[PDB]
Amino acid sequence: EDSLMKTQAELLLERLQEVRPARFLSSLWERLPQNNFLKVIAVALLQPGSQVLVHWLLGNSEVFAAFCRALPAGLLTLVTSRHPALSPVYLGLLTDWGQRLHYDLQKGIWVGTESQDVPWEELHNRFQSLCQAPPPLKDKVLTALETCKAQDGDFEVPGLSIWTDLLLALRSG
Ligand SMILES: [Hg+2]
Repeated sequence: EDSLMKTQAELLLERLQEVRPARFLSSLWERLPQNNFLKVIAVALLQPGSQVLVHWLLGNSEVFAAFCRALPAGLLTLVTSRHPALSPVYLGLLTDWGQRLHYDLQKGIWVGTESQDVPWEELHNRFQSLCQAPPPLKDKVLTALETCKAQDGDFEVPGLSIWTDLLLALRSG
C-alpha cells in the first residue's frame, strides 16, 4: 500500500544512487501519472542522493510547486525538516500564494480569483503544521510570517493583511 510505495521509493533511490539521473526523473515525471509519482517522491524523501531528488526538485520549480499543493501539510513539514534546502522554497510558494488572495467582506474570508488559488483553510493548515515543527524550522516560518505582516504595515484589525490574520489564528494568547 504504503508498502508498495516504500518499495517503489527504494527502487527509485537505488536507481538514482547508481545509474541520467536528472534526466531519468524528468522522463518519469512526463510519463507517470503525477499524483502517484508525487507520493512516491514524498516517500523517497523520507527514507532512512536523494540529495539527487532534492537537487532535481530545486531545478524544477513547477514540479515542486505541485508537490507542495498536492501533499498534506504534515508531510510537507516532515519533508522540509529533513531537507532544509526545500524550506525557503516551500515558504516562498506559501508567501506567493498568500499574496494572491484578497479579503471578501461578505464571506469574512480570504479568497483567490483564479482556479489555482489556495484556499484560506489550506494556507492556515500548512502554516499550523509548519509552526509545530522542530526548531530550525518553526523559527524560519515565524520570522517569514512576521516579515510579511510588518511589510503590510503591522496591522492588528482583521481584513487588512492575510499575514496579520494568519498570525492571529496561529498564536494562542
Ligand atoms: Hg510570509
